[PDB]
Amino acid sequence: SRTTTFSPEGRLYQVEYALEAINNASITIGLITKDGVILGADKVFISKLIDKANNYEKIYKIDKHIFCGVAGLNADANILINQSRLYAQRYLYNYNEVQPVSQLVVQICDIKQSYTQYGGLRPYGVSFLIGGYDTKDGYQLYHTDPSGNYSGWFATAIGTNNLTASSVLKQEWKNDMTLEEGLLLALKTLAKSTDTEIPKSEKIELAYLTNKDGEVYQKYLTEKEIEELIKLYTQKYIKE
Amino acid sequence: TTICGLVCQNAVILGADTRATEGPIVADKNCSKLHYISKNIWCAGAGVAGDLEHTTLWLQHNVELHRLNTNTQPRVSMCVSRLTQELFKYQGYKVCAIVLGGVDVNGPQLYGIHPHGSSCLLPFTALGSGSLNAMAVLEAKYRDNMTIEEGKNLVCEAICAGIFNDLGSGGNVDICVITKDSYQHIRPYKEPNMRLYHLPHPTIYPKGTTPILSEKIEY
Amino acid sequence: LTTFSPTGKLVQIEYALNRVSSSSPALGIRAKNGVIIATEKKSPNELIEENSIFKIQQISEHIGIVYAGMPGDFRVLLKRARKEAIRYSLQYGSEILVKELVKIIASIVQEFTQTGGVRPFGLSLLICGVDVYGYHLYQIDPSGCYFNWMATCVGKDYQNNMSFLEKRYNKDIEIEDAIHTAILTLKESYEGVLNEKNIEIGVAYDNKPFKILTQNEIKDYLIE
Amino acid sequence: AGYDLSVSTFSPDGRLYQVEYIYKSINNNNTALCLECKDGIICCCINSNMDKNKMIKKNSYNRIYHVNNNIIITYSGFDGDARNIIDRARSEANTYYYNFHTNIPLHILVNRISLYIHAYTLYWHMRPFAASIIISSFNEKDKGDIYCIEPNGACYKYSGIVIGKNKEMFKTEIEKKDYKDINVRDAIEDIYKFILTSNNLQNLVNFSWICKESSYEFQNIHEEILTPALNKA
Amino acid sequence: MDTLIGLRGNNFVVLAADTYSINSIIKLKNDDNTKFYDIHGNKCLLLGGSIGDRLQFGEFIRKNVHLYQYQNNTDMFVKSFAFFTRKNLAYYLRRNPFEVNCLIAGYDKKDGYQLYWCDYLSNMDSVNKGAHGYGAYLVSAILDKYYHENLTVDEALDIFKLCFEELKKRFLLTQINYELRIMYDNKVETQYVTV
Amino acid sequence: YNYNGGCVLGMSGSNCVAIACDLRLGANTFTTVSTKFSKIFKMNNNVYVGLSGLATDIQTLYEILRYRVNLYEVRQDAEMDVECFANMLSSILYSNRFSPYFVNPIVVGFKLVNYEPYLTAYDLIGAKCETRDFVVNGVTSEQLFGMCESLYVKDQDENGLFETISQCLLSALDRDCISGWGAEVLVLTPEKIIKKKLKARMD
Amino acid sequence: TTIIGIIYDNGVMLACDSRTSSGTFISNKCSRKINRINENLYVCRSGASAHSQKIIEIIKHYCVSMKNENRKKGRFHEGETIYDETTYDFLSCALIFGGYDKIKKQQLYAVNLNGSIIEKHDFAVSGSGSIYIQSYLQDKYKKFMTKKECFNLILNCVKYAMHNDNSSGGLIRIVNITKSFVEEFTVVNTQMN
Amino acid sequence: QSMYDRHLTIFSPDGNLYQIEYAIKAVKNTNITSVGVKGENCAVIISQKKMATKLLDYNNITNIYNITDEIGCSMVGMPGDCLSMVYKARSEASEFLYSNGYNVNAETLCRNICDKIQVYTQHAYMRLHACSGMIIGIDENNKPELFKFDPSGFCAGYRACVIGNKEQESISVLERLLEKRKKKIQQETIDEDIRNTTILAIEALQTILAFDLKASEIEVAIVSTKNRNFTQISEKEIDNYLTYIA
Amino acid sequence: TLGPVVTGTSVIAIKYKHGIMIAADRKASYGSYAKFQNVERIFKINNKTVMGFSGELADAQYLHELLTRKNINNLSEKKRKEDMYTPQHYHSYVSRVFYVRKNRIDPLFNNIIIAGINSQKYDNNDDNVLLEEYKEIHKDDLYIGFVDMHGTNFCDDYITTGYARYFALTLLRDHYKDNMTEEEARILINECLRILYFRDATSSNFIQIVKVTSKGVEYEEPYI
Repeated sequence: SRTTTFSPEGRLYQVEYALEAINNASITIGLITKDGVILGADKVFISKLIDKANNYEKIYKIDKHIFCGVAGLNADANILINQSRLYAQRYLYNYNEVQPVSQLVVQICDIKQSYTQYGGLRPYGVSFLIGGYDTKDGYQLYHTDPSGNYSGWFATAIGTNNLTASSVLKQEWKNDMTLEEGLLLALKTLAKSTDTEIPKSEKIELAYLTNKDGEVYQKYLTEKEIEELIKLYTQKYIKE
Repeated sequence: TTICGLVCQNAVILGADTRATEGPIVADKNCSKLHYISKNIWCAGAGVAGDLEHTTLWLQHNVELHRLNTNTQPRVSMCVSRLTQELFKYQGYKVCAIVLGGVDVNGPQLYGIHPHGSSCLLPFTALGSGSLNAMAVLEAKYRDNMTIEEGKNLVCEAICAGIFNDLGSGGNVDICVITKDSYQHIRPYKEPNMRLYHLPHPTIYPKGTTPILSEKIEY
Repeated sequence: LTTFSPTGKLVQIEYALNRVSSSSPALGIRAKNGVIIATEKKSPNELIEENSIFKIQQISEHIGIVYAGMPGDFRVLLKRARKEAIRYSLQYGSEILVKELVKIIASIVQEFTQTGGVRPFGLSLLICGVDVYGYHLYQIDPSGCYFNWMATCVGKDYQNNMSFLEKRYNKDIEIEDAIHTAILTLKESYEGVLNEKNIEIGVAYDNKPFKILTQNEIKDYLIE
Repeated sequence: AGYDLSVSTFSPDGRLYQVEYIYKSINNNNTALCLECKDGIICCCINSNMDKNKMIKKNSYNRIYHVNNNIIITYSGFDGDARNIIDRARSEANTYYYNFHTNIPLHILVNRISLYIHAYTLYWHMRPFAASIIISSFNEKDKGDIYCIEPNGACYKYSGIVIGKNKEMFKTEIEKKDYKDINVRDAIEDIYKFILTSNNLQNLVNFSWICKESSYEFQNIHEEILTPALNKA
Repeated sequence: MDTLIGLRGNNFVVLAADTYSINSIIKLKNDDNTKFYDIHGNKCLLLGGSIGDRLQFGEFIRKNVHLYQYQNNTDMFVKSFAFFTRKNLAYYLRRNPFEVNCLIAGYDKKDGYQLYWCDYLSNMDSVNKGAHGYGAYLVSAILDKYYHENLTVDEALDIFKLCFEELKKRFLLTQINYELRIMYDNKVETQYVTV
Repeated sequence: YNYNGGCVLGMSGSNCVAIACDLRLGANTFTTVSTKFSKIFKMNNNVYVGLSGLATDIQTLYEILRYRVNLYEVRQDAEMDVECFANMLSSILYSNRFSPYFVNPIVVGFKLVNYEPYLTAYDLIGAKCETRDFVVNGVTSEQLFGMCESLYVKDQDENGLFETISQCLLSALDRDCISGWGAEVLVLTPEKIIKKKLKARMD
Repeated sequence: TTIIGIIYDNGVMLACDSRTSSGTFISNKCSRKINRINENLYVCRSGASAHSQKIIEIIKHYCVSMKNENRKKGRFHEGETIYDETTYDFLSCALIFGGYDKIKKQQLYAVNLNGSIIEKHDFAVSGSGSIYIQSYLQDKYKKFMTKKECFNLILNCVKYAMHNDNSSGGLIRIVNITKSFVEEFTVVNTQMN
Repeated sequence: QSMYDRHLTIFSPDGNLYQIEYAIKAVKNTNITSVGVKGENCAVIISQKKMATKLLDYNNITNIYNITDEIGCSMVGMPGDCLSMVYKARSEASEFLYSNGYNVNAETLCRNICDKIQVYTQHAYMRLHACSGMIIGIDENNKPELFKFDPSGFCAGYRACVIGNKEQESISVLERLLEKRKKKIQQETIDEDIRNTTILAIEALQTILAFDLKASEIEVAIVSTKNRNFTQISEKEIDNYLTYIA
Repeated sequence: TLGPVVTGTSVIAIKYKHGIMIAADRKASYGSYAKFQNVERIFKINNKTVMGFSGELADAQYLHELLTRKNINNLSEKKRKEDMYTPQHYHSYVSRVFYVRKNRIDPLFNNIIIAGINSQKYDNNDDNVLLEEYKEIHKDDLYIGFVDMHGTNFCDDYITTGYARYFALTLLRDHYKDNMTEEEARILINECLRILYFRDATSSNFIQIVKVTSKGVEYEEPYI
């Protein structure tokens, strides 16, 4: 029935289907390094007639130091990004400083929680890996769900084939990870999740923060990841 | 800020001076008071220059939206019938003396709107501070059904009479013809007599007593 | 009230996508010096004047739109499209960017899915136009998402209609050469072989304002 | 398959059900009648509800209402729902009197009452009205005109019309005599003869005539003119 | 009125205020009043103005910061705290008067000890000294004579003794009692002294 | 109002523009409470706004203008040109028509491979005074117009422009009383910016 | 800015000057003090020309939205003017309403600052220059007249109201109203001597 | 079975709005037709004057309603829905004057009506308006304009169109009647469009309705130039045009 | 409103045995001069009660229309002759209209006098809205009320509003008798308004005398 009604088991229905609706969406990888947080993506290819060179709809920008990698309904994702950009700017307008991500996910999971509680509207079939840098506790990487129960992490692989890709980060991840070593680490889990051995490079997109006291937050071009893809060939950080 | 307006045999010629002010000083020697409502209709207003910005741009896009809704070119009596609906509610808030008019299905009209809300058709008018000086030479040399060249020199003399005989005026004089084909944004009589040329002094480069140089090379 | 489903997909959205899969075919192809769009105008008789019923409307002096669904909805979304091309033009004196415009219409379509007691839009848009960052040709989905296409079709039987574009398209095609590859994707694609001034074609016309090609103008290209 | 539930549901045949049932609702209630005459517009209203109460006052249950001195209104159907339309009728006259300082004409009131009844049909939550309204008047220069408003708008000008539980019966009795040029004082005796055909000798039929050159304003039943009823011929 | 003397050192911030509670133009309701609004996150807000408006704004900004200090386990940054209360003053200006004057002081590891001045209007700015009320016209100058860099925290108490004593001699209303809110090394003592 | 004075002057060289502003924020009219209140802000890497007037709106309009720019800035990968930004200030001030926003902003920055000067003035209501030459607004606009009239060459060098704007501000600030000490000039080239703080008269 | 309304034996006439002075200056010379409403009634207003154009706009909107409510060829006359009074629930402006009617033959009656109770009027006159000819009209006006008698009467009336007034118009306008609705805008230009 | 046509804002699996589809059948079930045709500098609407399926005054029942003095229109379908649509048009066309000064255009009136119609479609506020009509009227360009709107949103516009229960048996006849004047003689325009278009309009109605078409059961209206009034042609002229078939 | 721009003169209401006598001139002065000299002020509000004015005539329509409307609403529910709105009801209602305006600042300057017959022992159970011998009343069935612009309300045996309060009432407080004849009442007002012709600057002739008897509401027009 509607989202307002419960179930005899204690769970819900609309928020339970949304948790499964994101399982049929492309994967995204999160990863905290010793230099800055990095993200992964999977451009689902409906055809070869997309631009494939200027845009990508799996990783967006929230602020100059906060960025998320969305995974789920691409249509409903644009609303929360248009809603998180306001909270990331209304905090600046009210406190003259950057907003900590710990105070951003709370501000954004409440907008999801408010939908699965009243109004009689459908929930948000979206879940994303939102990370950033802050002066209070350094780099961080949070993860929201359609219910709102956010939680901090070090590496997450939501989308399709989560349990397999998350297991890769259980062993291959290390506490100390450089920026270049972290990219190669996140490159293999992004490729083996799609049951392939090498990315076609006209696929997956990556992003990285690495605050150099100014939070550069550079994204990646189709030519910049070629050098990263070539480094995977020689040094294979295999499935295992 | 003398703005003259008249109607020729087939088009309407507007004209004004490019010199705003603050009361005791000159704001700038070049500030085109004319505007662009559409292709076949132009505008020029006097009074406070601040309120004229959100009355021209507001009318430019609202006419453009109505132009895209239908297929024909907009008509001059529609826009004037829209400012009064907003100017009445801002009777002591919005103050402007606007003169506009162009070619349409009817003849080349030229409406003159008052700040309180009054507006009526006029074949020739002058609005601004030195508007009296502009209307003075206008009423003595205004024939009916004049050519474009016959109206070009008239509006040039109408503004030039409002240039010397008035303090709140000056600078160059720009005019515009609003014929059905296209428009013109010409700036004739840009007073090149040059009674006296300046002498700018490029100061030498010793230093300027600077205690801190926090130079940055951001790309 | 268009709720979810146990399979994890909106059922009203999937039903809305079937409506655009059974309407007149719309087709847009970008080029290196402009973007072109086309639509098979199914003329039922000679009573309907062509200058009234159209499938190519304007948003500004540089933005073109194409419809592909419910004809009754061909105006309400247009009114809010032109309104957004004015609200951006009032504050910002320059022209409205296509990416800034398509993200607002996609947000308008989105709000007609989550709101209770409403019906999703029964159409697919094709926004195209000259931009300061090159050319663009976007496609809006009734679900609310948008794609940054290069050459696509959204009308009836597009699974095989796009096949002409997957094999007869190059990255560097001029706008005049792309017209015949678009007409071929309409005449040689399915029925409607009597293409004699029954196709509306809009072009960006190499950075000039949006031009709706007339019937006799298309006749010069309809001879091949 | 049960499509006549709400009012906003259209039947697959094309008809609008849930509003056609109201005609079957007014067909079981008491009837009303009116007709054109060369001297005025005589009205009529039979209250065939004698077999159950028999305790009401003789001249209490009146179903003749007037918005002002020259326009009469009757009901046929749910008497409770018709009170709301009279409230919207008198308020329509008073609103028209404030804005125009004159009596509201007939062809502009009927078009405003029919809009009010039709407006409640379009809603998905408000139930439609269940009362057919007869609106008539009699001009001094022009002759009279009777407008009949049934549920789901349809304002129609008539010359004599009956609505109630015997609309297919009294309609045949009016077409016999040309009432357009007779009188009012004789038609009132003819009206009482019709009721006896189709059910007792009771004074449960209260009715007034708008014009008998009695300043051309809505009068009452005038009991003295009603008591010499030709109860046999 | 009342004086609100504030001085920012390099490793400490001191705040001074009058402990008088002027009711009308004649009587003093109470000596040793409460003008400070201590915050848990090493921030000491100090208001100045009419006792009525000086109270509500002191509490509307104290609980609104303690709420923020609990909605996140962190403490509010001093740079953010000063610009926050400035926004509330600008917000409470087009509707209500709020004739108050404040001195915002705090401490944070990201920028050291800070101090922020304000006005009846929103005139927030980071300074090193400064005062308020009518007493500012006699104490904003003495601070410039004894403001050498690298001041020890014990030096400022001697500056105020060289400043309060001047207020006792050349001011219209000779304020005798004074309250000091020293903020040396994450400790906020209160060395309130007279004369 | 004549309260908490200040001035902002923008110059336009050959391919590099420059701005300058005082720093003496005054409590009352004839008072000095701070000498470190810059009146120029980095709205973008190619847009620099200079505010002048009451401090209750200099900080408020800067927070609003940053919130409106930073929100619009992330909706496109590229930056914000001055053309679309200068028209925004005329809209924010007009939206706040019968509002007390007492500011006289100055918008400078490159118009854009190429680079143009693009200086612009405004009023308290929002009249976009376009000027391809020098620009000024503040409480000391009277002593700056004539000052920047007989000392302004059309096209100047990067370092030569700084000397012109230096004497243009140090002569006007010494002539006015409320716009006190401090002059954080800001010369900027397409690849380098220069933030110099002159040594004005501390009186 | 005088306005004179004289009734006929069958129809009615209106008269007005065209000056609309704006602070001892003529900014809209040869304007229209009189205004059209329909084929059977006109409205000539004076006084404050600020809110004058709005009331003429609202009346024109409420007349078209009312004439189509009856049928295609029937307005009403008294109904429209009392609606103009209700629009004064301020905007200081004196108005004159006159025209032919389907019920009565002709009708002309003023609307003062706030109350339109001047029905069955015969020589309604208002404006600034109306104070100078209130007695001249009371003498030369008989009960019943002809078309040329009233035309020659109001010609001198507007002339005398302009010969001694700073708000004297330029070309005067005279509007007729009859059963057939002649309505010829007879414009006269001669002035007093 | 319980198919997907209960509400109005719920799509079907194939993607068809059945509440709209049933509303069009309501117009086809009222068995009232009307013909509209635009020729050179003129356009006419032919009614039928029939009760939407004794003592009824036939001068009152009609299917022609003037929205303004320049723009007239016809109405068909349910009598309740067609009356409210005129009031939602008269209050809109007159609103255009108060909000824009100029008189409303014929093409803008139909598009503004369809905007309000589309709003009731996406929202489940009210029931659809089971009606249709032919908006007629000349514009400022001195050209006649005709526009037809279905219960859904439509601003088609035709040079000759039929509305009513017989739209599936008239396009084959109106095309021939239009061809009987376009590719035929077409000599000149002597401002005798009434004797040229209305005569070639009433003839179209007689080819649709097999009756004798009594003059006291038909009323037309012209909005041609030199008239500009949406005048209902008198009874004597209607009976005079009926004899021109011989 | 603000300021009595179009004032009025004063009326005089006196009761006697056959009925209520009221009188008023037709001068409607525009402040300093007689603009309108043929206006009516004695307004008929029922078949048994009437009401007069003074003060601004323009602020009387907002009270006349708000009163004649109530009469038609009451007439539409006349199920008995006793359901007619008695003068006690109209006078108390008018006072409520002035009291709610007094709570605001706009008072609608008027000094309304309401007079009528407060009984139902004389058959009038038939109303002729759009158009023999007299009787004797017990002086308690005749209601004459006064209403000030401040909302002051009461009822007495002889009321005089406006400027004649200082002239008419003085001559009428000692010359008034009980059960005056018809010729006695009209000769009392005729000799009374004569005093109001040489002293009041805003007054004239055309005394529209209106009598309310047990048979109707008559009208007369002398000229003194």
